[PDB]
Amino acid sequence: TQQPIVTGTSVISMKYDNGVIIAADNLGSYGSLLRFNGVERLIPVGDNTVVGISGDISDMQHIERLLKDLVTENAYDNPLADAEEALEPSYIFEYLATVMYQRRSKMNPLWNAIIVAGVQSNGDQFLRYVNLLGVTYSSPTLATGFGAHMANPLLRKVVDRESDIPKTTVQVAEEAIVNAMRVLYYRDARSSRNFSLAIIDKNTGLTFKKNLQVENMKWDFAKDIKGYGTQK
Amino acid sequence: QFNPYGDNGGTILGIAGEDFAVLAGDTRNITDYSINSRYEPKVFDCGDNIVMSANGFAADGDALVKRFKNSVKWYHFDHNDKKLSINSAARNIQHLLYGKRFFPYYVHTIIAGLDEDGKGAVYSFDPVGSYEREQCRAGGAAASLIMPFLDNQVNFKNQYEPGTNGKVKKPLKYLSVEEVIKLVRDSFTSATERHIQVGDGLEILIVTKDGVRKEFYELKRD
Amino acid sequence: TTTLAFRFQGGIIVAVDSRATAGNWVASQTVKKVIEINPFLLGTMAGGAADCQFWETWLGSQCRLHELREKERISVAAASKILSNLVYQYKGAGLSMGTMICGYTRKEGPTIYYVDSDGTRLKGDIFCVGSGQTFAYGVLDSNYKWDLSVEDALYLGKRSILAAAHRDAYSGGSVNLYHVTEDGWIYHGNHDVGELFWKVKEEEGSFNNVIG
Amino acid sequence: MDIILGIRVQDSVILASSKAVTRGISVLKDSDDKTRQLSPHTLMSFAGEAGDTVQFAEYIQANIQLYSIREDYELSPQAVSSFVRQELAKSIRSRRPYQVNVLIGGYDKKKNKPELYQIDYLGTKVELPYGAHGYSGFYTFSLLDHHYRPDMTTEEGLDLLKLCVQELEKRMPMDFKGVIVKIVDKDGIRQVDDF
Amino acid sequence: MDIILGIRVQDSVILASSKAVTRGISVLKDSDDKTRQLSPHTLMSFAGEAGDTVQFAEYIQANIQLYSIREDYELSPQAVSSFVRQELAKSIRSRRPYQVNVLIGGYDKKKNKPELYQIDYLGTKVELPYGAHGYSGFYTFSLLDHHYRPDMTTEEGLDLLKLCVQELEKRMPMDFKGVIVKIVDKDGIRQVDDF
Amino acid sequence: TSIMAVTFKDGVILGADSRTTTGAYIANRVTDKLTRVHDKIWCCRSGSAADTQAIADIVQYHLELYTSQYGTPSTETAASVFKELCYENKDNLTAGIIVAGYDDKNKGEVYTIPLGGSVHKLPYAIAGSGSTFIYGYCDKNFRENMSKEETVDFIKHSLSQAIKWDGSSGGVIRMVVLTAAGVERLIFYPDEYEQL
Amino acid sequence: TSIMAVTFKDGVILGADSRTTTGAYIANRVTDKLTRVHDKIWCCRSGSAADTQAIADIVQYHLELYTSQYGTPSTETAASVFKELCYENKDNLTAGIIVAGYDDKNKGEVYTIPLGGSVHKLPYAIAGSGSTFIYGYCDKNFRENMSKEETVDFIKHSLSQAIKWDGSSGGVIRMVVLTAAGVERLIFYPDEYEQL
Amino acid sequence: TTIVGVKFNNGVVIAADTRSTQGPIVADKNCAKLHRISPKIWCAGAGTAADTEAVTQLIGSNIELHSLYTSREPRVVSALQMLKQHLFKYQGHIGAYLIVAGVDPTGSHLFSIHAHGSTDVGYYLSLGSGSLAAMAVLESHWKQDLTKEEAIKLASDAIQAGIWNDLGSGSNVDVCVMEIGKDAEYLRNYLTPNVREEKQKSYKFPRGTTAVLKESIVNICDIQEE
Amino acid sequence: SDPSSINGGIVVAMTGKDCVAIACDLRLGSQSLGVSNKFEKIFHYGHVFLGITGLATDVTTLNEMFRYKTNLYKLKEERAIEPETFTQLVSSSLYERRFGPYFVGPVVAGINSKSGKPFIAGFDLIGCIDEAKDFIVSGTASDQLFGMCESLYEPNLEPEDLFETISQALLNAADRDALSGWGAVVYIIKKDEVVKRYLKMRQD
Ligand SMILES: *[C@@H]1CC(=O)NCC[C@H](O)C[C@H](NC(=O)[C@@H](NC(=O)CCCCc2ccccc2)[C@@H](C)O)C(=O)N[C@H]1C
Ligand SMILES: *[C@@H]1CC(=O)NCC[C@H](O)C[C@H](NC(=O)[C@@H](NC(=O)CCCCc2ccccc2)[C@@H](C)O)C(=O)N[C@H]1C
Ligand SMILES: [Mg+2]
Ligand SMILES: [Mg+2]
Ligand SMILES: [Mg+2]
Ligand SMILES: [Mg+2]
Repeated sequence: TQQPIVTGTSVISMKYDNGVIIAADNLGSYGSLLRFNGVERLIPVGDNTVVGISGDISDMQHIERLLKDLVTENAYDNPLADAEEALEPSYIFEYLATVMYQRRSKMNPLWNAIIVAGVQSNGDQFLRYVNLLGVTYSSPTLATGFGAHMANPLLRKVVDRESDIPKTTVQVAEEAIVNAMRVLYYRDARSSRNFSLAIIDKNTGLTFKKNLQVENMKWDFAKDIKGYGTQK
Repeated sequence: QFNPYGDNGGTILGIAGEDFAVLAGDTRNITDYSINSRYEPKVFDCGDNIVMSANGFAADGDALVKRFKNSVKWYHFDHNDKKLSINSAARNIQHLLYGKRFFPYYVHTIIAGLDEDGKGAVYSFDPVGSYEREQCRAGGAAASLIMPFLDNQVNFKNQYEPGTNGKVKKPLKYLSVEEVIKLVRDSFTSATERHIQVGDGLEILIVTKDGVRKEFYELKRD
Repeated sequence: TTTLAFRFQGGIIVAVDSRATAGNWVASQTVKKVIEINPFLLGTMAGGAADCQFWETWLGSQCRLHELREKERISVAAASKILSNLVYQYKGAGLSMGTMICGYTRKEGPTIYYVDSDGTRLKGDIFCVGSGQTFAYGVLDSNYKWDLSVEDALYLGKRSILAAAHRDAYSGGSVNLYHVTEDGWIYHGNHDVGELFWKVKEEEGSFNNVIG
Repeated sequence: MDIILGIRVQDSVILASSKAVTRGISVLKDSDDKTRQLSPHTLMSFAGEAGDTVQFAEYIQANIQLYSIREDYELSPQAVSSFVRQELAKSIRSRRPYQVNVLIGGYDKKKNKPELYQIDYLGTKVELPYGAHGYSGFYTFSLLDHHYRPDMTTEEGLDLLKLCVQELEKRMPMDFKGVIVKIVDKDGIRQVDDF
Repeated sequence: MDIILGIRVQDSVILASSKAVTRGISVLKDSDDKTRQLSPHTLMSFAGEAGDTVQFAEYIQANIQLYSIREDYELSPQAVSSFVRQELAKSIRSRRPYQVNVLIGGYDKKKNKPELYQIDYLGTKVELPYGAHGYSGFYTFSLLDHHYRPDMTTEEGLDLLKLCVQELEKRMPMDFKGVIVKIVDKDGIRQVDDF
Repeated sequence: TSIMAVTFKDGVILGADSRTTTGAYIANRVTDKLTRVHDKIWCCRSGSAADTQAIADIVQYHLELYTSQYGTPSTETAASVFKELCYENKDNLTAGIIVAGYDDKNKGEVYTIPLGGSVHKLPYAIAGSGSTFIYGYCDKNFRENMSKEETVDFIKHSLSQAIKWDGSSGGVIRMVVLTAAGVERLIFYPDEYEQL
Repeated sequence: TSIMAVTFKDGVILGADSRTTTGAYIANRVTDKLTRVHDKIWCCRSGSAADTQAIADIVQYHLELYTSQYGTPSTETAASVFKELCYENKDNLTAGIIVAGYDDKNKGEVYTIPLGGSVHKLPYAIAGSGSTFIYGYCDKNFRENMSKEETVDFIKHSLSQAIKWDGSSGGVIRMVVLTAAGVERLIFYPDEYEQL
Repeated sequence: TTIVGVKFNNGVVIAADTRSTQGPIVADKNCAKLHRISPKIWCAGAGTAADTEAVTQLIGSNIELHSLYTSREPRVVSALQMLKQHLFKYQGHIGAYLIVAGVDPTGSHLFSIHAHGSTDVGYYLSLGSGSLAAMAVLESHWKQDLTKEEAIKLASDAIQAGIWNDLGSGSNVDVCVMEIGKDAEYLRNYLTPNVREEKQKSYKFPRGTTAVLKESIVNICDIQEE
Repeated sequence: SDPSSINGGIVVAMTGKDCVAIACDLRLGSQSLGVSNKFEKIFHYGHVFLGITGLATDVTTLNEMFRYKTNLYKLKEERAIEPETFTQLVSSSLYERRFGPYFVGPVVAGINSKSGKPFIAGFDLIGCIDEAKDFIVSGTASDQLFGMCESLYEPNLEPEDLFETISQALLNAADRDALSGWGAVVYIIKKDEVVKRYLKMRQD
């Protein structure tokens, strides 16, 4: 049993026709102090998987090292390490899900919520969630923390059920994700303007975008607002 | 303080027919007032014509189902591919559950299948492994909404024959698979209306001598 | 939960209700509160249902191993003590059990041991355990004799559960009867309390407080 | 206080009430009468927290006696029980509630019927053929459920009451030092001096 | 368990022990013997937490019986009490202590003297002319202080014990369902079947 | 919350962020924390929004009634009325208020009233959760008798840092300028102050 | 406590106050919070003095044994050893450590290890109770590739403010300079830094 | 509960879902959460449902009397001030979270008010368990100079977000439009996207199925003549 | 400890074609101990019916209070109170005890004498009105009653059919609750006749 100290906020994600998109801001908060402004919380594993992590950053960095070691280990005595016997998103997830549930069962959890986004060998989209309790679930859109409350409602308007996935292009999906990140910046006190976004496509592979910013912000209407009731 | 348990909502329902059994469950997974998934399968085919669902805390539910599936695999290895009978599966699950007596699997477990005479069977477990063969059992969030309805419409409780006025009970005539599925669907439609954690979809697994079949039905998404 | 067992001329009567609850919610009305340890030994269920089921099933395995090794039926004293020694090892951990180990052997005759999860092991003639125990005791104590017939003893046990099922909110559903003889126990049916109440009211003239 | 029983038969109400007063470690008294006569044909037994019991009973007694003088008329048992219930129902939301449970046994001279009312400290009133407070009912109700008839004589009521007291003496852990029994009928209130 | 008394007279030790076993609400048994024979001339009565009492008593019994067989010799009451005290003194700093108080009454065949030892669950041993555990001493010691003499006969000891039991039955709130009395002397252990 | 008031040559300027949070949720991102109790006596509110609004409304009432009887009140008088409410109800209030005003006789004045209900007259004052991060900056950069443009820059830079580090602060930087010339409202948006 | 480490053109400089408090009593007014784990790898300690000393002693042992087998360790290696102890014993430790070191290949490097046991490589780092008051000041005034004299002034001014506002900080400002030239110790007394 | 307020060109619109709950159970599937303070001042309530009704009716009563006393149509700022001073008095124990909107001679207004007595001004607001879902929609689609038709669309879309994604909210969308120089139009069940499907079976019982002990006529009439 | 589930009991109300039905169990208990099998929870003031579940002392107190208030209403108004007006009176009366409430779950049922329209309503303990078209439930087996009513109910049932539906809803809900049962009563209410039926049910 611990308490999280340095923390990362929402990770948001969704499926589209040919793959998956995942995004997360670059902040490490220390309570209400916005302490660390350059933290990468999307961690790619090979060229087919991205693991997005929220919650405790020290536990994130531990998970980051486990994944790094998983790649090394998979390559040992494996002539097909870069081909048929490469790490799949489903392998990486199940491993993490095993670790998360084991750790909660010893009453010493990794204080995180994790989304594994990727594309399988056969071109299938993979998107699944796991948290400090070892609870797992999949959905056409997934989000952690504040994203669950604010991003999912917006992302579900694009992909409401399974049958909406083939109808959703990568341009529409990315647009929805970027708008969701702006909404979170307006409304989450522990978020930042700077974020990272990753696309895993079955055709074009892994595109990792760093140093993105929330833009096209509406603030002008603030000038007209005066007092809290009767003031002029 | 760290709380190792959670509540993922959901509701499940097992009904044993004369030569079949059904195990149904809604596909909604939740925490607090949020929806995690509108389609997260909760009832599983475990092999040997057995279906299982462990409803409550989804992490413990997944762990238990996983361990039972594994127990079926090792039963085949150790005993010359012998078919695991539903009564034997039930006893095995008791030992899985009671093995964690002082840190329970926070789940209400139901399995369904056919007994060794080919008749429909449902077994129901508490979180610590007390179990019992039953004709009818709802589990989870909306179990209190569904069970009274099943007492009335499956076992004909408080129903008597017209003209006799309480003297002769309504006779316990057997229900077909089509008739059971109607009661399952109406149970979940009703539960969806009055319980916030029930909705999205209903997945039914039907077990007969011919094997395991699936049926899916939409539920209200509010 | 209401369970009773009493020694008499013809052996032992065991009678239990069938209700199980989780707070106010009635979880089941079909619970089997008599555990058939083997063909000669019976155990009753009170407190946590899982603990009684699991450990009295386990007890049956220990009794079977005893008679394989010793080529002789286990004594009720020895069987009850296997269970009481076991639960005593777990004392403090939070097991919840109130049970009566009932049997009929050559050397002992009909014997009942109350075994309990804080370690208690008591031999006796009449025991009643559960939320409805006091109601069942009232009927038992005023009507019990050693020279009851098997028929009258069976009824007394049935009537004592009915008394508790009526008044105690957490007892009811149905009554399960057993008669333990030296050659083994004999099951004497499941009796729905709903139907039994009205039957008893009319035939006995009791429950004049209730309108029927 | 501990055990208070009540049984309404054909033509009378019988109240039985324990004699023991225990202050923690010792039994200070073994002859305590846990009852007050409210009017010539209405008796109230009581049990609950020390001090409050008697204070409440005497306060009720004074008020009913005041009514009797003012109107030159005895209130019906029903009317008295309703008055008592209201006082307890008022009490439960007070700064310091009366922690007192009562049985009111009365003979209504207008209707020529015995009446037994059971009222707990919350102001929960019920008219019954037989009643109790505390753990007394747990032991005795199964016997009363079996043996009770509405057409019982006073002597049959007393015999059924003996069986109840015997079961209490067998299975209750506390020694309540026996019971004082009182009968309420058309002729008024009298105490059974041998029980 | 509840009341356990002990009195050492001229030529014997008398142990009296209540017969009631109460599990919360009901009295489950009214004939319980709260004693074990450790050797032919040594008796141990006990009272404390449910389960622990009997488990401890039988464990001690087994060990003393083992010693008797190994050496073909009966340990003195003093030796047995010292063994018992050490077991309790070991127990008090365990993970889960035995919550058991005992009286050990024995007749030493070497010295031709009766001996009574009182040992509580902490391993506090005292040799006494008369002793008790729990609340029993509060009621009885004033009587024993007054009437006791070291040269009493066994019959006088039993009469003094009756007076102690009567005072307990008068002033104790709990009904302990009387006592089983046992005498330990040069001829061994015997039970007084009428008391 | 990040709030400050700064005296300068021509009078006084009040400054504030616009973020109101319920835990980590931003309940209002365009809050006006600069509130008017008289024509040229304003205040900055921090702590319980309910409490500081209730107080500010009562003060405005007292100064309106003061004005009807005795003419324009001093800034010191306004601060004293605030103090009286904060001090006498300290057990039931969570309010940290900065009072700033312009007289012609006294010119620009700033009074801070922290949690206890004490009053402190200062050349400038900072308060709210975000103020902790700018004690160093404000102490090094404040000068007396600054110009209007310098004071606006001092406040803008200060609150910019407070917003940058404090999660409870954010949104727009509002300001209110109090001089002989009158009452001027200013607003500065994220795209302006973040790049500073 | 007020501690900081700042990379600059020629390497890195660590800075600290000297106050150790037990509540409001100053148990030691001349504490040395800059501690050596290797020739040119030092650290700044904050949190439990017992814990940070115990950790620093173990690290020094590990790097001594590393040096005997594999030659001079990197600053990253030192930070990793610190992290391993802080992370794996997070339940029993209250330690906030800044690790600073000079390689010839990597030049000046700074790693901060806050309470959780996470590692963050930064151009400069501030920590301890007094750091809260200088986030604003340090962010506005830090530049990369400063000279030695500029970096000493940056640290001196920063910790001066931290000391001014934080009661838990005070005494002398100690500094340790890490360059190719070697290891230089500096000290600055109250009469010097208070008038800044 | 999901309640929203949206300002537009010539007025303000208010909206709410229709689900009231007791824990995880749904008490009322078609609850009315839009309260009339006065003819052209309406408000939406979240939190304790009794409190939102009680506090609106009390203020609405006092607003009516004030309007008669002053011979003037009531103002939103009056309702606002009276609500906040009342709620503040009870220190949050009256658990009413309201969005107060309306038109009066001064113009159109939109305010929120929390149980402790704090108030906020805005062009778009949301409240209740579904407020985050609603606010996500409002932040994505709100702009200055909305028309009436756009504001009703935006408001009801924000409620829908709450209906579908928040378990506390559900059933139907209620709307009330308050435009300047017009009667306020209360659109009860503006949307109905949650009609229950036909059941598989009729459960109408055969007459005489239930066992009966006694029957009697109940005398509801008064004491009769003659 | 929880005041609303010490005594136990349930009430359910339903609408039909030109009729309403209100029903209740007869149990009063002290937690596990059954005390009375004749504790009726439905009362009437003229043609308006009020069922009350919860703490039994408050059930009794509120009945006496509404009898008081409806009697004075009638003397002043010179007419019987209507279900819609009475509903507001219950709500008002409960909310005036907002911070020390009556631990009850009232249910109003009746037909408006002028319009002939069937009416039902429910309340929480502090007076929040739930005015459903179909049905209202209250008590310790309210979950069970919701489940029964939600599946069994259909609109526009004739009086004698509505009797069966509400009776089966109550009976089967009560049998799945430890603290409800011990008898039951069903009122069938039409514009100018009211029939009251006691039901035979299991007595455990
Ligand atoms: C007799 C009645 C009786 O004695 N009741 C006393 C309380 C008993 O415990 C009730 C028992 N009921 C059950 O055993 C019941 N199962 C459970 O209560 C499982 C509870 C799991 C709780 C839990 C704690 C922490 C984490 C996860 C779960 C039946 C349904 O299994 C009972 O009915 N006893 C009867 C025989
Ligand atoms: C909007 C949803 C919402 O905001 N939900 C959050 C929780 C709300 O409290 C639910 C609320 N439900 C009710 O109001 C429910 N009744 C109560 O909550 C009664 C509470 C009584 C508390 C109390 C008072 C005095 C003494 C002791 C306790 C109604 C529906 O029966 C709700 O639905 N909110 C909706 C409007
Ligand atoms: Mg739902
Ligand atoms: Mg019962
Ligand atoms: Mg910010
Ligand atoms: Mg029942």
